[PDB]
Amino acid sequence: LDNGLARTPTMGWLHWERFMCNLDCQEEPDSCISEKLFMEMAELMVSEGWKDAGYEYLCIDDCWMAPQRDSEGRLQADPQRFPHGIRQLANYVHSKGLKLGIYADVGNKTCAGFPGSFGYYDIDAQTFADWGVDLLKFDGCYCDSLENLADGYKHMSLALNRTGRSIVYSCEWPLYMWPFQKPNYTEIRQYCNHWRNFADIDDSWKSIKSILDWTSFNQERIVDVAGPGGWNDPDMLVIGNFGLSWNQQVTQMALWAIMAAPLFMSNDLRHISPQAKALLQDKDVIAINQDPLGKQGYQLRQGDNFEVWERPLSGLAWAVAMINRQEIGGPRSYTIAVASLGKGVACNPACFITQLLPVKRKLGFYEWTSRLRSHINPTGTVLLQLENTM
Amino acid sequence: LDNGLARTPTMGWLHWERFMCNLDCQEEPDSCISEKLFMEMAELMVSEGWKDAGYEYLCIDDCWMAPQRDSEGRLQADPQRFPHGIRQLANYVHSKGLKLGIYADVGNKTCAGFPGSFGYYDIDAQTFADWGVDLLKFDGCYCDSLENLADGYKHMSLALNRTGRSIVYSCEWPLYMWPFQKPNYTEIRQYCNHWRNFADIDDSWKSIKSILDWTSFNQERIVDVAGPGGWNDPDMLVIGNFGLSWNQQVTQMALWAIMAAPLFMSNDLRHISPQAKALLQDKDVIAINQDPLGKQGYQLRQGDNFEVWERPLSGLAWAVAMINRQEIGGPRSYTIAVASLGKGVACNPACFITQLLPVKRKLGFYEWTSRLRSHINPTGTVLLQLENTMQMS
Ligand SMILES: *[C@@H]1O[C@H](CO)[C@@H](O[C@@H]2O[C@H](CO)[C@@H](O[C@@H]3O[C@H](CO)[C@@H](O)[C@H](O[C@H]4O[C@H](CO)[C@@H](O)[C@H](O)[C@@H]4O)[C@@H]3O)[C@H](O)[C@H]2NC(C)=O)[C@H](O)[C@H]1NC(C)=O
Ligand SMILES: *[C@@H]1O[C@H](CO)[C@@H](O[C@@H]2O[C@H](CO)[C@@H](O)[C@H](O)[C@H]2NC(C)=O)[C@H](O)[C@H]1NC(C)=O
Ligand SMILES: *[C@@H]1O[C@H](CO)[C@@H](O[C@@H]2O[C@H](CO)[C@@H](O)[C@H](O)[C@H]2NC(C)=O)[C@H](O)[C@H]1NC(C)=O
Ligand SMILES: *[C@@H]1O[C@H](CO)[C@@H](O)[C@H](O)[C@H]1NC(C)=O
Ligand SMILES: *[C@@H]1O[C@H](CO)[C@@H](O)[C@H](O)[C@H]1NC(C)=O
Ligand SMILES: *[C@@H]1O[C@H](CO)[C@@H](O)[C@H](O)[C@H]1NC(C)=O
Ligand SMILES: CN1C[C@@H](O)[C@@H](O)[C@H]1CO
Ligand SMILES: CN1C[C@@H](O)[C@@H](O)[C@H]1CO
Repeated sequence: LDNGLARTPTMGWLHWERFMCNLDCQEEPDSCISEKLFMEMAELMVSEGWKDAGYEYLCIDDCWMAPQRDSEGRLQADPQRFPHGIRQLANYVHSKGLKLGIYADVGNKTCAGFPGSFGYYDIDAQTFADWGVDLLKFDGCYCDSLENLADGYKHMSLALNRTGRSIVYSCEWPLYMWPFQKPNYTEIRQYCNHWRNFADIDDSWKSIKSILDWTSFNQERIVDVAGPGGWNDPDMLVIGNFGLSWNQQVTQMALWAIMAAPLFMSNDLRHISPQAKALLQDKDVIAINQDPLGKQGYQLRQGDNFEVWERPLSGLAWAVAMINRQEIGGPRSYTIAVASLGKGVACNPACFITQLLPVKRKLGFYEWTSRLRSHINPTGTVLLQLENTM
Repeated sequence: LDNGLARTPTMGWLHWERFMCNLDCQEEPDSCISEKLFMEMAELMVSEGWKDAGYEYLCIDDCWMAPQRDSEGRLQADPQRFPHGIRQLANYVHSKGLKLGIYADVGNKTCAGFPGSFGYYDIDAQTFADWGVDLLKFDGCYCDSLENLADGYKHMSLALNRTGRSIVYSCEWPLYMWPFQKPNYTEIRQYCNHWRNFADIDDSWKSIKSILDWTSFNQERIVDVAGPGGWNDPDMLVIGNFGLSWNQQVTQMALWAIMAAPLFMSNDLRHISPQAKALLQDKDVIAINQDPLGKQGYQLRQGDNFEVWERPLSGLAWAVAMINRQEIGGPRSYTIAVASLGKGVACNPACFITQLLPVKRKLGFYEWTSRLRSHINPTGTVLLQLENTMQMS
């Protein structure tokens, strides 16, 4: 989408995976989907260094709406859980130097059952723009036809453009198309800043594995379309929650960097370990994810329960990730000729290699004839940056 | 097995899950199956407080043998990887105050392909006894018939008895029967100190879940068989490795305590986080696992992606574990009437409840009519101890 936005993958925070559709503010005031929760997240995004690291978009997902539209047919936030309204919340978020994302649905209802936007694309777009919304995630539930799906996504894209406000447009179009026909990614990229390809992530290593396996299986179809203004979205970062071991969190961070993925944290910023915070705020890994060249990486090799992925970077640099998919035993040795990396260009005549994950370590100079040997933890990933000696 | 051993579930360390059958001591010296590895593991078991916590048996698994037997027809340790032999390794292990476990197979070969014990049961038992072995894990690979499997397990049990040396006998008999017929657990318990029921564990939450689900599915068949001298073995503790989140590690520790399981760590004691160490050395949870009553716990309730397990303890106490099996979202609230716990005995007339996991916190006095409210993390477990009491506050 050539709206001048998302020139690097969007970074921010999205409530869905961690907080879902919790409406019980009587019994659970501190985790229900409310204006107070988003105020607290915004405060911590500023105070705990998230904004400094690049996490900029504070995004509302499903279950913010009142059960019905107002008298004039516009969407409204729930009166009790969002007493001051979305425009006021956006004002507060902007006063912190942050941007506000919101959620809507192309069909007749949101996935959780709140008002859909079908029939209201222009009024809903203008409402969001009036509110000061900076991002829209557009879900695909309750849509009866592929025609309605495509027409709705394109229509909302154009309506957002017509409002004249810069609004990042996040689509689930491909995901809801795939069961029936193959998405045309050129068209999607024409209309969307990023797009969900695969099933919702949850707080599990199984989820990570299946997202990675789907991405690598379909990479011939999705890798080359990505670039500044339009990214593949493998869904939220779940680092800092409950289901991932340290090495699985490392794997998610490293490979979301390799895949030039939007980095939407979905966790509790009020209760997050120092270790998870340091991983999510890792300057070198984020810099890889945010590389201005914007070329999505890919799986280079697969075998012996090992995976090698790589991503071309600005200025003749490359990122290389090595995953150990064997879920038994200990750190396993993997070796590869450096001439086999970066299409044979990365280390010709030589490269300096710096390991970034799980720990940062200068590995030294590697000649074009050299072999890179590493030990990779079960379900963990080793992430490396290669700098050609020029 | 009435040999006076394993009156509580055996505690120790077993190399299999973390180190497997790594024979490449040239290119992978730090993880190959060698005598140096076991010497160092013993040193850290003493120095790092594992022995104090109760972990006593340093156990060799598969891939310690030379490719074939000696001239005298006995097993021998691998000349390259165990140059000083099992007798000297056992002497060293005993000098640290520990006991040595070893591995063998009922069939013609070990699962990794080394000499089996069929045809040599008495010589192998006497070999181990001469070496100073204190525990034997007896695998079931390369056995063609239930005839041979059963006869071999019974035979090796009696052969070990014949030596006059106290040797804990760990069997995989039930697990290897399943392809043919359901185990007779009274008979197995007659011959074994503990027995593997289910497929090998690996370093994954999927593995923990499948072991737990199998155990709770089959609990009417196996729970009552367990007791002092004979335990169900749900396989090794994998806390301290790579595949489990903190909450999943808590779940494994809590429920291995609930199940009166043998506690065989399989990790690298040289590279283990302080948090995993504190969990594995948790005095109160180990005390639950080691409760002298020796009655195995069970799944009390299941539903809405929640599980409630409980274990009766000596002196009218109970352990209660609450698992959140929903793998999305945040901590979920669960409430239960205390009268539904401990068969209605735990909190009659009252109980004092102490949470032990994920953190230790006294919750207070709960009267028989009261309700317990808790919040449980996704894939985590809340472990509680209920102490029956006649006091009210
Ligand atoms: C070879 O097999 C035989 C049996 O097939 C086995 O003999 C058994 O040994 C056990 C353990 O020593 C005996 O049980 C003990 O019996 C005495 C006398 O009746 C009791 O005082 C003992 O009580 C103590 O230990 C108990 C735990 O076992 C505690 O519950 C108790 O509080 C006491 O501390 C204990 O019950 C058993 O009587 C014999 N059985 C027979 C038939 O002789 C022998 O040990 C085996 N040998 C080897 C090397 O495995
Ligand atoms: C509406 O769409 C137009 C055209 O697709 C966008 O115009 C582009 O804006 C970028 C940066 O602002 C320029 O580099 C391109 O050259 C522009 N293209 C054209 C054809 O003018 C415009 O940004 C969109 N407006 C909104 C509010 O989304
Ligand atoms: C996928 O969609 C794109 C855009 O809708 C199609 O590309 C257009 O093709 C027409 C020819 O019919 C050209 O006039 C346009 O210039 C193209 N646009 C772009 C941006 O390339 C493309 O044909 C579609 N692919 C398939 C297989 O249907
Ligand atoms: C919404 O519902 C109406 C009537 O039930 C139907 O005609 C229309 O196609 C629906 N829209 C979508 C996007 O499913
Ligand atoms: C071991 O191999 C011999 C030789 O073929 C065979 O006769 C015997 O039955 C085997 N034993 C077992 C337990 O499989
Ligand atoms: C199981 O084996 C034991 C030992 O022979 C015997 O006492 C018991 O009756 C057997 N049970 C069945 C069901 O055969
Ligand atoms: C099912 N949708 C897609 C998922 O990403 C959330 O946005 C949820 C909201 O209902
Ligand atoms: C497959 N066996 C059973 C498992 O517990 C190990 O002992 C392994 C040795 O080869």
